[PDB]
Amino acid sequence: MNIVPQDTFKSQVSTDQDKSVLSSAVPSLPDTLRQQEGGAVPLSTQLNDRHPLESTLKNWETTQRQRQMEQYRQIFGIAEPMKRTMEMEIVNRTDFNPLSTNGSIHRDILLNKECSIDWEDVYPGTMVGDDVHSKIEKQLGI
Amino acid sequence: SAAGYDRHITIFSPEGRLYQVEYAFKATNQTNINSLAVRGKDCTVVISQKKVPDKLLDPTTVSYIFCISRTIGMVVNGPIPDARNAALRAKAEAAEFRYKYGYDMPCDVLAKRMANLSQIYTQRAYMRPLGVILTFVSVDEELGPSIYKTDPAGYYVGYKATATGPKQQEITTNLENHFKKSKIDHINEESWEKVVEFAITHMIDALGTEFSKNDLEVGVATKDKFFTLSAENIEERLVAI
Amino acid sequence: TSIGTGYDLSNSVFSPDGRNFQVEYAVKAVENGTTSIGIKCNDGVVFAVEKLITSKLLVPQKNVKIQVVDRHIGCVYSGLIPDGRHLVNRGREEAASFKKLYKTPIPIPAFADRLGQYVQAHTLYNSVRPFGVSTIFGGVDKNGAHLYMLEPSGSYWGYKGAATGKGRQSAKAELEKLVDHHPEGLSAREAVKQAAKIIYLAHEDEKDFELEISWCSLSETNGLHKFVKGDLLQEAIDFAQKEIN
Amino acid sequence: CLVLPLVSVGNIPQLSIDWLLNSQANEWEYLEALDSKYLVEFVGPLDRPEDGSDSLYKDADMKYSSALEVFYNKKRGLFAIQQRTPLVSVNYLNNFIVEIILPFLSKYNISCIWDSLYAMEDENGVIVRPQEVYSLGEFMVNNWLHFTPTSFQDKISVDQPIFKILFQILNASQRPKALRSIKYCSCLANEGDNSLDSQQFLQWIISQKVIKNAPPIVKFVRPISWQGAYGMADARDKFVDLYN
Amino acid sequence: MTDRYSFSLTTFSPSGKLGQIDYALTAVKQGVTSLGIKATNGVVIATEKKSSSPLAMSETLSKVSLLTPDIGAVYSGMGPDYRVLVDKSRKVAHTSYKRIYGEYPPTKLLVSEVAKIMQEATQSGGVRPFGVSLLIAGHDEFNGFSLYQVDPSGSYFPWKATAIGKGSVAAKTFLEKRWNDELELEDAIHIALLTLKESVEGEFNGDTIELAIIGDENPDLLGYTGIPTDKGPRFRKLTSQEINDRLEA
Amino acid sequence: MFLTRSEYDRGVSTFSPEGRLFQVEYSLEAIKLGSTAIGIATKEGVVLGVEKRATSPLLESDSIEKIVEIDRHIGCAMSGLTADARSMIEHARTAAVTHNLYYDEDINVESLTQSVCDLALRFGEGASGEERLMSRPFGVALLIAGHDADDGYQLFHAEPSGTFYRYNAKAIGSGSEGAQAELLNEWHSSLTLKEAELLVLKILKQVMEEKLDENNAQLSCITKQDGFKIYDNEKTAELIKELKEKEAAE
Amino acid sequence: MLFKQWNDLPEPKHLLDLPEISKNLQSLEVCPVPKVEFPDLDVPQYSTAVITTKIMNPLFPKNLLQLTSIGEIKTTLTVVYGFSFPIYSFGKTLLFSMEENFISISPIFGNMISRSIISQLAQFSPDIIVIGTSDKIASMKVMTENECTLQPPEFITGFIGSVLTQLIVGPSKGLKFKCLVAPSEGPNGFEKLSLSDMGSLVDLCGQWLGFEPSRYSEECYRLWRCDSAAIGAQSGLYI
Amino acid sequence: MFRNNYDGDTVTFSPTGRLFQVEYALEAIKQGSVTVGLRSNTHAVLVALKRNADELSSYQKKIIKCDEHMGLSLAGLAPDARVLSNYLRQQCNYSSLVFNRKLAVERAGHLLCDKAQKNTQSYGGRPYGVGLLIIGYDKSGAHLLEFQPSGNVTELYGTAIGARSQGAKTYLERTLDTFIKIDGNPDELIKAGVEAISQSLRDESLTVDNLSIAIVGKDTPFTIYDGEAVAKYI
Repeated sequence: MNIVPQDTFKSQVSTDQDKSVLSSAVPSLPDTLRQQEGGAVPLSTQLNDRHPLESTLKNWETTQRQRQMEQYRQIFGIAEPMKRTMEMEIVNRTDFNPLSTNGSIHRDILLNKECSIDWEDVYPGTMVGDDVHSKIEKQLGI
Repeated sequence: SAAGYDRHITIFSPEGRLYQVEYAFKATNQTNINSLAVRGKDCTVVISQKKVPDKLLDPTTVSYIFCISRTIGMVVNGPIPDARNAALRAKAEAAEFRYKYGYDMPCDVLAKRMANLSQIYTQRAYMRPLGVILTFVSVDEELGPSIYKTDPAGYYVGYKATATGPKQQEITTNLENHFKKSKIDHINEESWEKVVEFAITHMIDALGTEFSKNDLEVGVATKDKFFTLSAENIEERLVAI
Repeated sequence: TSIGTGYDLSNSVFSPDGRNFQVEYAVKAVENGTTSIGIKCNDGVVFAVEKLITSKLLVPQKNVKIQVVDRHIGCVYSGLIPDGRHLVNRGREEAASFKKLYKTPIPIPAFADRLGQYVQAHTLYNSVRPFGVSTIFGGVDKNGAHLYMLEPSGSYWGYKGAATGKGRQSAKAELEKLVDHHPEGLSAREAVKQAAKIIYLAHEDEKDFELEISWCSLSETNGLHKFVKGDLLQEAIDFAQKEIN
Repeated sequence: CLVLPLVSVGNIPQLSIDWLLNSQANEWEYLEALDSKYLVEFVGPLDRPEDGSDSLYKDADMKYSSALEVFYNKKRGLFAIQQRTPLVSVNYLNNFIVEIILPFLSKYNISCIWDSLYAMEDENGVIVRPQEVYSLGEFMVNNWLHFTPTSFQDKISVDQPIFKILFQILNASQRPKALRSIKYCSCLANEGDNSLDSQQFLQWIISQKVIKNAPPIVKFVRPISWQGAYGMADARDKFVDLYN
Repeated sequence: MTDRYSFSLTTFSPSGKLGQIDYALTAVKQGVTSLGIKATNGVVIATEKKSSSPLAMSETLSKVSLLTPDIGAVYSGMGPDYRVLVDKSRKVAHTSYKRIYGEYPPTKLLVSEVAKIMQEATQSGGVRPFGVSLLIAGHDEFNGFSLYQVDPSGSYFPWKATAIGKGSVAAKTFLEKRWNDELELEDAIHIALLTLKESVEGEFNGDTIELAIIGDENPDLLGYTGIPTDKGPRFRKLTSQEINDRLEA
Repeated sequence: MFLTRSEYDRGVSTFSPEGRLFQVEYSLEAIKLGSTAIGIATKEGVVLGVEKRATSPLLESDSIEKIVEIDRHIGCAMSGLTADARSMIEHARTAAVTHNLYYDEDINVESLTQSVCDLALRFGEGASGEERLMSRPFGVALLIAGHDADDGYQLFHAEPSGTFYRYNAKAIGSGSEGAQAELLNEWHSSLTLKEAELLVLKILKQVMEEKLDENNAQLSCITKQDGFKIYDNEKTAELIKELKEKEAAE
Repeated sequence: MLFKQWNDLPEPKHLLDLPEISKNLQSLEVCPVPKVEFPDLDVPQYSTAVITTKIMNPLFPKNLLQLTSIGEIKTTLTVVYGFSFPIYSFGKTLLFSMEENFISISPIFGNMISRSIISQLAQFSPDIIVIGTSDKIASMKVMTENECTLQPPEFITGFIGSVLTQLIVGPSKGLKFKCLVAPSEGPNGFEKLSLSDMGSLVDLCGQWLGFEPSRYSEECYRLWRCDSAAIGAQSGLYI
Repeated sequence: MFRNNYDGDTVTFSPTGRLFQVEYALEAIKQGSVTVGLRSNTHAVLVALKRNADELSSYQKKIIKCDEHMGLSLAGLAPDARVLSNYLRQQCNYSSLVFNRKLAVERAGHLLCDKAQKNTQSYGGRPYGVGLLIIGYDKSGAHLLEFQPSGNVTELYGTAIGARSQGAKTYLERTLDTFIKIDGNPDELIKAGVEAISQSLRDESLTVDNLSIAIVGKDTPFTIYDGEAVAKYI
């Protein structure tokens, strides 16, 4: 029953915390070239000096969804949140469009956002990566 | 029947049809009961048939009429598990609409929402449609008395009056003849009791052989509340002509 | 036709007649289980189970065939043992959560609806299997005594008397006779005697058997679910043996 | 008339033969064992009707059953073939028609063929009427058979074995003269437990009077082997940790 | 894991054809007839209403939908897919164009967005293609009036006049013999009524056919006065009384 | 009573009617397709020996690596699919180095073998309850030879099923049957290191199609003081010549 | 696992995935049949013949018996297929060992080889013992020409099925035989056995071959556990 | 034949209402060697017969220690035995760490049943194929439990599982009143267990290599005897 998102800070760090981009030469260290972030961005710099509202905005919709699921569990039972989560997971897992980033129509219907617009909708948004094969590897887990 | 696929999932056949949707449609007549919905001047009446062949059953626990919100009632044709699933989802939809937009959910908007969910089920491969037919009745603050029906294919539409069941054709023909005679798309009565009696009379003359107070279920929607009648109320309505 | 070829290899598939054959196969699995009955009296419920005798190595007090979902809710089931255990655990979780949230024992219809929704959700996807159990549960709440039966399809109903398992036909016939012979109602002790009689009569299959009975009545157990002590169980067994021979 | 079932989808023809040989066990007796060079070899016990009637094997010193057997019904004068295993390869199908079936037909001066089709594998569009279930024919793609208007097909694909059987029978340089007509009964079905499907197929074949001498069947009887179709006959009671 | 993917529901047949798209086209061809006629002063879009029973209120369900005040659409095929795609198009008109440029999109760009949405359903692992065909009529400042047809595969083409549905071939021939570069909006409406008269088996009156026009701006439909530069909607749906009056004449 | 087709041997998570997993059996069959590896454990060290199957004479002699060093006190021999053995060897090396990092000691040979077997279990549920990592069982078998202070010199056999055994002598690969029979006949607890080397060479020569020489066979040993070493071609050739002279003496 | 693939519909199981003799499936002619040539040998010199498959090799230890090769049965098919079928002898007993392989070898070769062997052996009526496996039986079976212990729907197929068919309904009816059948699982040429079934096979084979129990059982046990094909993953998978 | 069509996975019922993959998993227990468990009011013991790959190999471990007051013995698959033993160890450790409490044997059985039932109703995995015998001593005394991988747990005074375990079970049934009263004498109970497991031997003799014993009790922490430690009980 949370309104404002809570527990947004990291509690542990490591040099292999990002499994997607790890060096093949030294598997315990991240791959700076394939990160494509400017090459001078250590992970430690991401732990300080953030805008206070950024974490609230990034996790807002997930928090509202979790509160709705908790209310359904309290009032309806386990089956209702189970079914909602199953529907959403099936819809999300069957969609794979490497050339587009827009959400599906059915996802919007399930989220009850058929006729709703937020700034995420208006503003949806290299040398290495950003290709179809990287998305294939990330999606399949290989 | 389906040759290869189309026996499990909802994809097109060579004829351009969705066999799983049609089979879900055929699944709606398993209960072999009928329901009727009519509009009054300021009320909407739904009457459903009760069949309790088993003598060990508790009759008071058998019902296909559900209360969705303060103003909306629903009648389901089909097996009771999918009926209860649909009822719970409709309750959640109405409550969320009220929370999100600041006013009560209208009957037609809820019908459209359920139909959109049904469209999801008809297009996704790993989802099956619910083999039920839903009928929502209310007295909308803008549109007056309202009856809207939704089916497994995702199609929804509003009705002056409607009937659904294995014997829906006879009731539909009788209603059409009556509305031809009266030239009015509703019932000209000032109380919902007269409308209930008229619906009971229509059901009796359409199905035949009549019934007692325990073979019927009646729900009535007014401008303020939707409520289901009890056995004594139905007995009074049967006695009163 | 009982066997639908081409439409019985997946859970969430409609047949051309609008039937779900995996649920019906689960029903057939239920119909082979041990006989269980439930009877609703004027102020409570009685449950009876035809237990099959086993090796002497079993600890006598650690193998009970009637499960207590909560202090006012008791249930029995026929079908697959793991499915029954899973459903009993889910029912206990639901009752505990309801009592924590609303500071009162859960009403029987609310419990029945939650259990039925959980069962029905397992007929929706091809990655799960319908439950192979049918459950007879009941108890007492502020509105009185309630007895329900729940099927693998998620369909549940309230009953005056319910029977499941191999000997379901004879048990149902005896329950119908009992209901007909008592239009006014029934008492808890008469219900226990008749439950013993019905369990004894329904048995028809060289194998010795024992009987378990359970009460939940306002006047007898203060609205709580209890087992049967030696005296009442012995009296009911004597009545049943007189009925048989 | 000789009834030749084919090893097809669901083993429906073979199962139907079982019905025909157990529901009317009085009229049927074991006659002969054919050569099984082109089949997968088979040895097993003697099957008997479930209801307790006498075995179709009247000989007392025979205790084994082979892959390919021929039964005879003198009251109706009908020959039936029961085949336990499929052909070693489709390539030898021709041989099976030429060196086995035709010599038997010539030897006994016999004056139908039972089959099933799977709709998902219809790559030539021979199913023109999916509404109906059965097809009856009498005598790329071929049009040598005359199917009834109520059949689901009007032609046969060249990939089907029935076309090869027809070609071998018609083009045989020394085919028996006593052979007059060919009948072909086929059904559309799906794999699974096809006992009731086979019963309905046999009922349709008998009702249509495809074979004149075939009498109607009222009480259907299974053999005793079908009791082991799901494994041990009393296996469910063994698993006390699962069923209760 | 074997659930991190799902195989494609639309694949190439050996002849080089996508079977699901062809079956969706068949489903479209089994639908009710709809048509569009493009004139010098406007575009007419028309269709035949259908009802499961006479007791249904045909005005509750409308096959003609306003996408923007200057763009409307009609259909042939399956209704729920229509409803889903219309809602999506109405949302996309705002998210992609009006929240960026302050103005509604031209007809062609909205058609392109709808067609992209439809195409993404033919390269998926868990949705079938939309079994529906679209007619979109519109007007914009730098392109004038336009009429487009969108197919289930996501291909769209501009037409001077066209029809889709069960009676599409005969309607196409009748429109071929009755179109010219100097037609007017009223002439187009009359031709559309005549063409629909050849396809409706039952009652051809104002309660069984549905028409809408893209014509001149209607300041009486704005809902407010005071701004001379605010143009009214050009999309207008004809009432049943107007259709009856035109049929009588 | 008809002959149909059974399909219980195609999925790793499907039981046969008698409760068997046939994909594991077929993985063992894949193991038997590889070359032969023999290990003999004595009181003076453990000897490992492999046969190099060179399909073409153009293949580099020092390219087939059937014997690897997991750690200074632990060596391994492999038979089966080399691609899977590569991953298994990488995991074993990582485990040994991590144990040294966190405990400042050598890891027990049995602990390393158990870790490798826990990795091999990954086609199903993991030992600690982890989700499935791969789609099929490995097609390799390992012989792990080591020495530690707790248990002396040990030789373990690790299989794709996730189970390992302790052996006095063990042969895997194509010619494993005759080699294992010879090991059963010719092993005793009082063997020396040189006798073990000669026995390994003799059994390899017996079970090898080609004439045994320094280029199609490889020897290695692990001892407490010198650690794990792989003999060069000159030492193995000298051993082969001594074996030939001993055979020709009779 | 959220779902299972929609397109994983099982193939109908009335078809056995057996090797194809010829690539041309549209042929209208008669496919050629393999020719079998049987060896020089003195059949009367041996009073007993044993017919079985390779999976039963541990039942016949080499050193304990006097197993010596005498010749090879030659089977040739041209459409070109060639095979060799070595024959062994110990004491006065013959041994025909068949190498089944459901991937590489068609059953037609087994049928023809069984026909040739039975035709050659029927001219002298020796003692015939058949040892084989079946996937359709519940427990071990001992059968003769007078009694069949199989209950329906159990049956025997494969090369041993071919041999029994030739001995029962072939052109050489009446030859007495003893058949020992053990339960197994797996495709032909890749079967597996239980340890108890292996022990029962060893005991009954020793009793029928007239050898001392202890030494024969020891040798057979050692051969069974020496990475035999029938004990593939038993030790490592079950504890 | 008809069973062949409906035994693909654990989410399929046959038309007669049978779940064949679970039955096959239950049948997988017979491929393992025999283990016996028994107990009295004071002590609980397990006896196991171990098997080796061949003469040159070691013997398999059949008894695994979970906690100072609880242990188990296996019959069936090796991977599932490893998984379930590790899971029970984790649960005991969690109980001790969070509550300073000894995990009850009944609680462990319930947790095992809950974990086992899941794999028999969802697609993508397989049911477990190992039977377990769990002995322990807690605040309610001595406990013996039999876990069947269908997801079932039974509480008994004595039992046996594995290949040819029927003879040992019959012997335990016949002499229940004798060993049920052996209180304060661990040796007598262990010898009774050895005699019980001797009924299941076929052409085999118990040696110091193939016999493993485990005991737990009021003052006895769970202890495993192997090798010469069992020579006195032969």
